[PDB]
Amino acid sequence: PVMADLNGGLQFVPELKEFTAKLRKELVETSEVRKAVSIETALEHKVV
Amino acid sequence: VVDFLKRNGSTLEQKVNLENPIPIAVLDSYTPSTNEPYARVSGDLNPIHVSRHFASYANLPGTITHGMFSSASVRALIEN
Repeated sequence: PVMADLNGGLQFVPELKEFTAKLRKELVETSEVRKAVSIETALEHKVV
Repeated sequence: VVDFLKRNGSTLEQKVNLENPIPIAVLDSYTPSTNEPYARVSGDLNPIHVSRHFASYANLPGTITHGMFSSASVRALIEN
């Protein structure tokens, strides 16, 4: 019987769980803050 | 700077309404005979309340009282 590790090396990056859970927790921040800052400046531009 | 405080934040309103209004009194006062006694005290010699050749000049009902007298009387109507 053979095993065939077609894994890119993801057994080496250590503590991948939150290493993963951080990469996306940042992609929602950088996404949502540029959702909120963008709409209010566009809203700022509507009161001046 | 208020808009961004309107929808983002609240209004720290120091005025807090009571649950149910409670009436204190319903009273009556009397506008003076003439506006001369008040006009001499307040230093307000405004000829709209004493003279008649002026209230009629300003299309007014007549030699009206002083509004400030009306305020002070109602305030006195309250302190008691």
